[PDB]
Amino acid sequence: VNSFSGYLKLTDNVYIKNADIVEEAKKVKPTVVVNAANVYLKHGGGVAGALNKATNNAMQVESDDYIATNGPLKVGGSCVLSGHNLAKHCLHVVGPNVNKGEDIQLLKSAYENFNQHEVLLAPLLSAGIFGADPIHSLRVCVDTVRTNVYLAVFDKNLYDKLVSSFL
Ligand SMILES: O=C(O)C[C@@H](NC(=O)c1ncnc2[nH]ccc12)c1cccc(O)c1
Repeated sequence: VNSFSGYLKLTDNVYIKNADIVEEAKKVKPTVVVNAANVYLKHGGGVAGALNKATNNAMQVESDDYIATNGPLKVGGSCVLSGHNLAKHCLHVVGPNVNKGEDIQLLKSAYENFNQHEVLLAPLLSAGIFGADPIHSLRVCVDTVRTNVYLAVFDKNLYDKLVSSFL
């Protein structure tokens, strides 16, 4: 038993809610919150900008040190950093950004990172301003992640569309 509330069960291990991931994190304090990162960990907008703002820019400061030491992530890759005031850890996952011309085929690899964590609070990868088809991303999530994932979808109209179209 865990502390998430009001989530809709989709499969054996995936739950979904129309909510702000920052507020779900402030409430639950999950072991792992997933950020929809880019390879440079430059947290400008979307999930990343929102999470980073909620940490008072501490996420960005930590991320800049990570990049200075390790160099950029790979598209499809991830790193574990602090969750600051939002969670124990933040799993920064790079899904392909279609608006950058990146390969949507790498979405499955991005979701595979979730399998290294027993429970996660996460956004839908490559959705929103990342420019991919969100229905497709939800399909990839359910067909790839085997650990327990709680998805927080910000846009209400998107949430309603995803639920009503889910197979
Ligand atoms: O509309 C959606 O769910 C898709 C969208 N989500 C959010 O921007 C978002 N999700 C949950 N909590 C949030 N709090 C503040 C913003 C926010 C998104 C954007 C970029 C990358 C990505 O993978 C997903």
